Amino acid sequence: GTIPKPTLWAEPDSVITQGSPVTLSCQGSLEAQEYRLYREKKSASWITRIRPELVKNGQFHIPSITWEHTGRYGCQYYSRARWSELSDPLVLVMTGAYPKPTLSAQPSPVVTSGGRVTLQCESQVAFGGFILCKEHPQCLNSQPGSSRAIFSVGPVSPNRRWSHRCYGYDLNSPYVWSSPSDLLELLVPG
Ligand SMILES: [Cl-]
Repeated sequence: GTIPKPTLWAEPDSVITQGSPVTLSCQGSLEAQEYRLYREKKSASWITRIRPELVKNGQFHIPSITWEHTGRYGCQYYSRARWSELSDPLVLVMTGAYPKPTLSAQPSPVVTSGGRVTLQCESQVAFGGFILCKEHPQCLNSQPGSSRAIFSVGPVSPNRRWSHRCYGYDLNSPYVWSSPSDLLELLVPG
């Protein structure tokens, strides 16, 4: 016999500026007796149980997010004399840990019809990698380390907003990102 899989949710979001609060809540059944929350920094590595003293009836409130908190979380609860399966994973990212890079389009944010545009994400300090996000933002990463990364984007549709930001990060902390670049809006004429 099984008990329902729990849900793990983050409030206010899964992506949090350094030093800002976030609450991770494991939702078990209403009869849940005990909870275990876990964090993984990378795949097929250690699994850390969040210390029980940090968690109150399944709620891990983080008043001020730090490097240590980032990573992939999962949880389980105990009911009817068994531990549940693990929740679906939740990824917690901290932004704002480095100065923001600059994101620019070449030759310009106006894309040729049917074509693509060259984007440059540039930083004053070298990063292990860069991230391009299109605004639930969808993000891709590229190697530069070095101080800039080049991204191709397109084709761009005439009827849709096409808004991008970029971040830098280091390879040994892939869930800790810079402050985001300013927004870049691409468009095609018409
Ligand atoms: Cl912790």
